[PDB]
Amino acid sequence: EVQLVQSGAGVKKPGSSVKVSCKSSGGTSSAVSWIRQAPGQGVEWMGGITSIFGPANYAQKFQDRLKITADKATNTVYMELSGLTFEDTAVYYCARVGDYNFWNGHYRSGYYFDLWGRGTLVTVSSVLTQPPSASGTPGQRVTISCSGSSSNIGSNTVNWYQQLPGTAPKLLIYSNTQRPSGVPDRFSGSKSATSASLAISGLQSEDEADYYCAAWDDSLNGHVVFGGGTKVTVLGAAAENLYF
Amino acid sequence: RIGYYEIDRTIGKGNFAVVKRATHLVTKAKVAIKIIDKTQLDEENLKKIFREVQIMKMLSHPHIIRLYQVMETERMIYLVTEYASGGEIFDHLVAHGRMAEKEARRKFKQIVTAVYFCHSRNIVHRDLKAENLLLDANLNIKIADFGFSNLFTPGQLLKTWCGSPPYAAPELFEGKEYDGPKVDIWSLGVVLYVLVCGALPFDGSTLQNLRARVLSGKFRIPFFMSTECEHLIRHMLVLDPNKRLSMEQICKHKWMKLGDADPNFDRLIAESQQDPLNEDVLLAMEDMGLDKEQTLQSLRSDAYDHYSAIYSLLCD
Ligand SMILES: COc1cc(-c2cnn3cc(C(C)(C)C#N)ccc23)cc(OC(F)F)c1C(=O)N[C@@H]1C[C@@H]1F
Repeated sequence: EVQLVQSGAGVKKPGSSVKVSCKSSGGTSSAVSWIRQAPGQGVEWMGGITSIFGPANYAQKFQDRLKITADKATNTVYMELSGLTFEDTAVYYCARVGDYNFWNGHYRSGYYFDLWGRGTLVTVSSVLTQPPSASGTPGQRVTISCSGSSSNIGSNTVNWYQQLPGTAPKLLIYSNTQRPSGVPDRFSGSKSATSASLAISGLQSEDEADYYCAAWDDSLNGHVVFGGGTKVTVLGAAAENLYF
Repeated sequence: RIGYYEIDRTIGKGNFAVVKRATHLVTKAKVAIKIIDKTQLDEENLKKIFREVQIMKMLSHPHIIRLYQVMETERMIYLVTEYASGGEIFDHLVAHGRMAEKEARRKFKQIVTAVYFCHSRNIVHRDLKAENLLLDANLNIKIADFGFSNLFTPGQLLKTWCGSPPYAAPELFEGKEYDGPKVDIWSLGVVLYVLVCGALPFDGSTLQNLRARVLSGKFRIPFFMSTECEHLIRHMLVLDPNKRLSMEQICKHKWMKLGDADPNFDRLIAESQQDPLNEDVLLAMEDMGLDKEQTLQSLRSDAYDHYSAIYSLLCD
């Protein structure tokens, strides 16, 4: 129904700047953030609208080279990254913050990404601790840990994302334990003091994907932090052998 | 719709007011109308509206929103002011991002010109924010919303804890008695920062987080910002109000004197350190049926009535 349509892929020479668009094509005011993912790497928050107070909020790493703008008239959000280096080759996604309609200055947002764009591959040519991998046999339960600090998990809700190959991450768990529509009761979340956990009960082959935990970090002017990503691997079923 | 005005699109919202766009039916001029329902107002808030009206009557400046007419019914109070058809600084930053120091310098000069003028007439704004710095058709600043403004005596301590949280000085969060102009100078530092950065120096998820940031006094200074600009901001955003730059020191800062020589800025700041009747307009008003001596009495008595508004609007 509502979808985020991004601009096409591109090649930039080092030193130049790139402008990526993200147009909302559905039943419309939003809080779009920009997240990038380098080839074979984890997801990283660059900036976007995160408070009722300012026009935009940028991650420290990107403050100097990122410009985030919006055209309210056409429902289009832009991102401009300047002084490109070979390290800026990545897929850039725009994502909408779910609880934007609830923002009051007193309401603390969960910063969960409701809708994601399909991604834009830009190529340059001339904090949260998660285990790198998890595994289990079908039918079994696999648990992914996610430890952090008191500034992020200790003070905010944790959200989990599932990323299938060649697709944008998808919201799996929001506000610590909640599941969006479509997510089965097999997936469950939990949070205690500075750590969060995701349990995948009754493991299926279809669950083989990368899993990311995320939470709002109150350090500096605030920013969303992500885990490194856990590559869950589903092994062969126990019924494949009389011994197993 | 309302007296001699044709009301339409809502262009603003306050705690107890709704600013709608309107057209003068006799002059065809485009105006803004602040609409306030007196039924939902306590006697402390009713006094703050009447204070705002009196403060606006004292401020006639090219970079301040001009009050044209004040209408009051048994349950309503309307403030008809000039309309800024260009937008506002907050929307401009959302649409185009940070301003170049050259573009930022021009708008900042216009803001300090209007804030200096206020301090000359012994008035402090106490609510300077990006969303309250409008832009006319030529993209020139017009400061709006004097609801939290107050009269001050140079050397007095004020006791009203108000302001936009991201622009509010630390003393306001701490509930300390403060010097008026020193509180506006802190807001100006945040305004200058957000103009050249397209983001706030102190920000957070909630008001509690924002407060902790403002009281720390620490803020990141981006790579693209000049050494001259960094010096000015670092000397305005000072936790001790006594160690902050004065309005005169801001106007004579090295970053301010940068670029081309601006004698028009010097003429406006010199005017703050200190007119006739348009006979053609008076003749046109006499043709509409409006009395010549009654128009003059309304003008000299600061009535801000039907005769004042028609004269002021016709002089454009
Ligand atoms: C910024 O606060 C005001 C702005 C304006 C105003 C003038 N031109 N204009 C243009 C636009 C655009 C074109 C950007 C749009 N849309 C927006 C606002 C205005 C008028 C105002 O009051 C006037 F009616 F007395 C106020 C005001 O004091 N508001 C206080 C909060 C309580 F309501």
